[PDB]
Amino acid sequence: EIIRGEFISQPGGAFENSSQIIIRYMTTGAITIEINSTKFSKLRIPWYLIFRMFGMTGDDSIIEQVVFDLESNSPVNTFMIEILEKSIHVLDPIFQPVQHEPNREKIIQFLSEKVNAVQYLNERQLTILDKILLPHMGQTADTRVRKLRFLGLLIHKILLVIMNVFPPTDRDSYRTKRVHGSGVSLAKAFKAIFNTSVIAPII
Amino acid sequence: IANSIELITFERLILQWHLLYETYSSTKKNVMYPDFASDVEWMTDFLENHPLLQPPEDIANWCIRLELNKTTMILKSISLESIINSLRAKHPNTYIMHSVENTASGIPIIIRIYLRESAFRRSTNTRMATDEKIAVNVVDKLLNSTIRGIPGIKNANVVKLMRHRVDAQGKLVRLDNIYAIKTNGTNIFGAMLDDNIDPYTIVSSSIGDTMELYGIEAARQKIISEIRTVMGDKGPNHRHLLMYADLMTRTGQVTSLEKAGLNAREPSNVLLRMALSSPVQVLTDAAVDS
Amino acid sequence: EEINNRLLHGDIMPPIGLTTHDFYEKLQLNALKFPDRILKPIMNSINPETNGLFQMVATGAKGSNPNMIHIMAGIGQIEINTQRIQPQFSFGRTLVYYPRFALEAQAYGFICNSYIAGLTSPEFIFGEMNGRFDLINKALSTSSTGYANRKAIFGLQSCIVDYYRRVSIDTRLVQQLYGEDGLDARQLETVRFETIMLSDQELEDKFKYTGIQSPLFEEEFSRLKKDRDKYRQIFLNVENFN
Amino acid sequence: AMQKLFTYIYEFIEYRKMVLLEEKVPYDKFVQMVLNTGFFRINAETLNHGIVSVFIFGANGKYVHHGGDMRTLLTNTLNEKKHYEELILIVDKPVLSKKNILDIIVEQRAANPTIVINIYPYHLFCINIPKVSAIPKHKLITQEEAQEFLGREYLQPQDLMQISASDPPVVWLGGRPGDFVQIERPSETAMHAVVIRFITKSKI
Amino acid sequence: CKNLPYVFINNIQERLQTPIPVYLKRAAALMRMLIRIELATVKTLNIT
Amino acid sequence: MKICKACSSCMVRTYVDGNIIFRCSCGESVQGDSQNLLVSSKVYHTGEMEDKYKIFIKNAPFDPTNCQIKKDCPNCHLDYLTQICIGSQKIIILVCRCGYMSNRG
Amino acid sequence: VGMSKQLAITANVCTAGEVLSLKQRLLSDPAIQQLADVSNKDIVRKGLARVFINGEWIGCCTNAFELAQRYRMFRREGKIVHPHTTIYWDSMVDEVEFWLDVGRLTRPLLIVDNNIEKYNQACYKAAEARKKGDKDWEKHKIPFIQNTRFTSQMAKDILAGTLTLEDLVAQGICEFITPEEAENCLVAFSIIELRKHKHDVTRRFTHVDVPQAILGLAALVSPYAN
Ligand SMILES: [Zn+2]
Ligand SMILES: [Zn+2]
Repeated sequence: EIIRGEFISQPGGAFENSSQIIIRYMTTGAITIEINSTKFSKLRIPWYLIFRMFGMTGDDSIIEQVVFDLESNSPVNTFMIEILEKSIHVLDPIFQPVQHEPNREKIIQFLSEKVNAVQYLNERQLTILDKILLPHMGQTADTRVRKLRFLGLLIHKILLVIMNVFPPTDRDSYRTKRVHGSGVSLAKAFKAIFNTSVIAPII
Repeated sequence: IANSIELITFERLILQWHLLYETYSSTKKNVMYPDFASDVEWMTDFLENHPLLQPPEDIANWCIRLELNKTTMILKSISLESIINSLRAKHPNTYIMHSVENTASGIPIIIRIYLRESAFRRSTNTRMATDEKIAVNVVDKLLNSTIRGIPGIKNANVVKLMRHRVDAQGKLVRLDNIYAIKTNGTNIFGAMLDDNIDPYTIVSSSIGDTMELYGIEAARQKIISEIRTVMGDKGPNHRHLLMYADLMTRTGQVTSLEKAGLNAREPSNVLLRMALSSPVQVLTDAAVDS
Repeated sequence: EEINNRLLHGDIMPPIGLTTHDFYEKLQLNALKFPDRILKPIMNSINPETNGLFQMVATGAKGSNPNMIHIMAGIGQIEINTQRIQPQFSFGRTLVYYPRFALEAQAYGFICNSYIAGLTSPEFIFGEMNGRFDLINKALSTSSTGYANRKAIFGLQSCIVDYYRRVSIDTRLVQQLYGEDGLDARQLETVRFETIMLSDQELEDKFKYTGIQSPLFEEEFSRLKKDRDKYRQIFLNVENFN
Repeated sequence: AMQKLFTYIYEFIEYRKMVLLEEKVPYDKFVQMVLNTGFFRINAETLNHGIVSVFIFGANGKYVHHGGDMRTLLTNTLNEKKHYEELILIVDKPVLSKKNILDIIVEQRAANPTIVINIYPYHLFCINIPKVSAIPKHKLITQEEAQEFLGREYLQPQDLMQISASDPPVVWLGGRPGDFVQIERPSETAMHAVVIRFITKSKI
Repeated sequence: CKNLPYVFINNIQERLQTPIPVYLKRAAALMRMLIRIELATVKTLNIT
Repeated sequence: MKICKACSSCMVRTYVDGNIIFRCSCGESVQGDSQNLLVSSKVYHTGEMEDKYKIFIKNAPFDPTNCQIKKDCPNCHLDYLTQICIGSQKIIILVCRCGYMSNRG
Repeated sequence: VGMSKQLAITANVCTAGEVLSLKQRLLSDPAIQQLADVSNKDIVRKGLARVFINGEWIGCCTNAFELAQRYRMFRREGKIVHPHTTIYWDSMVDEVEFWLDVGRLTRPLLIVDNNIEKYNQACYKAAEARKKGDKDWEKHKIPFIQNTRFTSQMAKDILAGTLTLEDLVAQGICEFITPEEAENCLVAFSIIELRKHKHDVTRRFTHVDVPQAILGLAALVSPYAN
């Protein structure tokens, strides 16, 4: 790997569940997003697939979301495109058959296996993804464009770090840390046992 | 001498290089990239000034354009003639255009290398790799080419040394005016092959290089010296360093103080090696080996 | 501040190999150093005959000169990894108490106070940074040493002296003679060889006995000369591969 | 590399006490031979009237890259009527890594067990190895002296410290496996020091 | 000085004057030189 | 780079010996003009101060945490001018909230 | 091992705020444009600044610094913004964050206020007189002043128990600063430093702190620790 951009998204208060959306950058030039949740837990889904799943067909717009522009001649803007263009042609080992499928439905189907009956499969997996991807933005599934724009923001920040525009996030700094009391710690084990004690009589 | 010794790769002198995928020839008047279309002025001139050298017509339609840093060339005291001679001698596979002759500041020094079919045709051997990708291998090879200096020496700084020497009177006198070069990498062979350096006194901090070039005894002395250096001011007695070196050079080859090293010095000692680490693997190998 | 003005006007010209930032940092670090005359006011105030702290330091019983200088005169520049306090609070800041791009030495770890005088808050923070660095280094050093200690012990375990005074591993020689001298490490004392550095004429004047005109004394002096030459040749060679 | 080897290869012959059987040629002619033929050959006779042949292979040569070319060269040379004693083949260090050339070397040795065939890199002869400061004074001792030393110490040859036959100082001395080399080390604890090592098989 | 290397052997071999190994001679060389320096005829002129 | 008008998608850069040509998964391949000859350009320059700090320079006079100097603004005639030492080159760029940026454009 | 870390004397962990209300106010009020209205090209072309609340990019605004200052003034007022909200403005990138999370360390700090607006206005007038023939431009120039509103009388009241921190924050004397918002603050390490630079316009302080605040009780037990 080159670097890893990790973003744990939690909606509402600390007692809601969290989604650890990782954004890696492979040495070969591939950009993969790992949901690292209940579903797609170990699936390194290339970013452009994630963009098309939600309904982003045009590749030019897909690049735009990351770069927020497609005509400015900023050296930062330019270099970003070459990094991103090579990403499209990475030929990933997994998702290769689905790698260049214009049909939105086909892209969704391939994941379902890796996890109008097709509409149900799409209506299932896409809603699942909406619930799993960036919950803090919302889960109505009508804000998908906003989720994609924020994803592009993340790609832009990570790529800027690649180019050395900015330094990597400082771990020790307390600006990005938080101190949780007993309630947060208790709620953790409570979810496991309380559900466990509730599932046991379900059988 | 130190300036001469230091490795000067070609990439150090480039300001910006480009890959254009173009062919140069008076036939068909092949178009060029608009920014570099202005090169036509000295493109044809080079042939007029150097008629003996002309395009072999083996052009692979892959070309390199390289602007040179005049400031670096002046600083390093290297002339374009040496650069082109080294590039051509070490890369017969391509045709080199000296292009811009040395000028006053304002006229950039430019170089245009055209790749011949010889290198590209070889692609079929290993794989059907596209000629585009074998081209970037070639540009990297050109960038890494050594214009001057001993390979493997990043830096070289003159250092004041203190050394004794018996004078004519027969008195051992310490001399503090002696100067010497302290490099940043290790190449004993290169330093040996390069005059202006006393080949018989080359000293390296590398144990492997010393072993390879000089022998096991030199490697032993090098181990002693390096451990003593690592010890610092509060170092142990010398006999302990001697113990370390003698054990590590017992078999005629430098052996480690690790599982691999022990297995080479005391292979039959199954129990000792079991105690060190990996008891189950050692026991299995001992049992199968009997 | 003079160096700071030089930087402000752009008069800082780094030498080859150093960037302007590194050259400026080195120049400021050299500028901020006690003149070694700081000891004069300390010694003027204290009475060597009846000052307990000074007597403890000077006899070597405990303490050092930098200790006295810090206690009485001033702590001076804090140096971590032989460098000032690198900006880490923010992009340009070193602490919340200083502007983003501050030229003052106080912002990069210079303490103008003394322990007896009482440090201010930022000086205290810098001192604690230095202390935590030292403690961390000690702990990591010990932790790293232990593992290599065990590996070396098992590597060298089987080297035992034998009845020939050699060192061997189950009859397989590791040394023809322990330490090449066959001596215990705790039965040695440093001694000086006079003839090593003497000149030819000095050696003849000092050691050639001329009381009796006999060849035996010439032979003895020749033996001394041979030994001197052997010592020089061997240990001059040690210089040439060190 | 080539210029240094030419001047020092003959010193290696001189150190081994051999005598050259051909007249020395100028450096320009020597190099010229390397490009056209791919190798330069020097023949010397030992004290016992054995014949030692040295082959210096320049880079970008057919012999280095093709095993068949080496096979014909070695076979034809060995079939000669000279009373060969050793065949020294000096090559570029990358050549040593190549497996095919080495396979040519090993098979040839089997065909002629009596003859010794060795292959060395350039750097072994690009310097007067005995005169290096960091290399102690190696020396070969007769089997009788080594036997006396072992008998006085109740030792076996397998008990001594081992030194490879490819060791540059040993290569210059000419010792073969099963022989003993006496090394006069400089020691800091004690001024002098002497050890005896057992020459083992040369690597490669 | 000649018999010094025998310290690595018993006193029996010293009496019989049997051959001394070269490595033992080397081991004793340094102390031999020091003894020569510190017991030079000039130095020990008053010793009985 | 190039997006085929049939479908917005990256056009793989596969040159034909006679002249440059571009292709997509959908086809519609289009030749390459003179400007597309350049495939790989690299420039050896230290830092990206042109825009690496562009936004920072804009906001610097409005950031209270920034150092300041007693020099004067040529436009506003204020007694103080914000200072910043940006980059390993140690470039000192005095700035005012008015937009006046000394030592630079 | 000593991996444990002790909180400072004034350090106080913070409770989760009411993000819904602040988000409603932010999106409803002007100077903020919803993501629907703006476009990814639009922000770059117009140099718009993104606005984050609890890490959620709600929208964008024309000027980051102006909005951040306005909302900090609102917080000091206590009218619209809870005193514990973290208003962080990034200058390296045009961003305006609003964290109401749980687990943010917070410490009270005394606010340093000055009269720069008057200083600047008189500065313009003095320069104009320079162009004129008045030759008394200096009379228009006035000295800079930065001074906290803490008063010796109020300090006595605190010891008497009449005045509490909540009342200090109620007035504009004090406000809580988290390590995030600390990056936007220049703090005088002690009242001595604030007075030393009372009239210095080169160094304007945002807050002043009591130097004892950088130690916990365990460390504060030792006397003359410095
Ligand atoms: Zn297409
Ligand atoms: Zn202005």
